[PDB]
Amino acid sequence: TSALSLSNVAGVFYILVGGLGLAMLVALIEFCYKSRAE
Amino acid sequence: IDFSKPFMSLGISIMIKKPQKSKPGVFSFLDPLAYEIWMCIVFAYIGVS
Ligand SMILES: CCCCCCCCCCCCCCCC(=O)O
Ligand SMILES: CCCCCCCCCCCCCCCC(=O)O
Ligand SMILES: CCCCCCCCCCCCCCCC(=O)O
Ligand SMILES: CCCCCCCCCCCCCCCC(=O)O
Ligand SMILES: *C(=O)CCCCCCCCCCCCCCC
Repeated sequence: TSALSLSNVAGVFYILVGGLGLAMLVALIEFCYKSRAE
Repeated sequence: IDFSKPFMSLGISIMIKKPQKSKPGVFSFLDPLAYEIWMCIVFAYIGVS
């Protein structure tokens, strides 16, 4: 038994960073919408 | 020749290098995960925050 490597949990890291990018996109879209409005 | 009764019974045995007690390291609670994972968790923590 060896210690778990980054290759074992690499996918969750990708999902996390993808979620962090999606949230930034979502947030800026609302900001872009509100800015146009007024 | 005529030997006497054996004064020391013996035979063929197995000799191996005596192992070590493998005293656990101080920071051995980190062993279940690799150094890269621990380092990446800190990076992920900073990024998420
Ligand atoms: C719930 C918010 C979104 C979470 C997931 C966002 C997508 C992030 C990227 C997913 C992994 C992309 C790489 C695929 C790897 C492969 O199959 O070769
Ligand atoms: C939605 C805004 C952009 C977010 C971009 C986040 C991308 C995360 C996933 C990148 C995967 C790149 C490495 C793939 C590894 C593999 O296929 O094995
Ligand atoms: C990975 C690529 C990152 C790109 C980052 C660029 C972000 C651009 C948005 C910043 C604010 C723009 C405000 C525009 C307002 C408007 O005219 O509606
Ligand atoms: C909340 C996210 C991270 C904070 C708590 C996680 C603890 C991280 C400590 C790991 C230290 C870096 C790796 C040590 C080196 C090694 O394991 O050999
Ligand atoms: C309004 O809609 C203007 C901004 C639109 C684009 C916003 C781009 C930034 C958000 C995505 C961040 C991606 C992070 C990962 C990069 C590899």
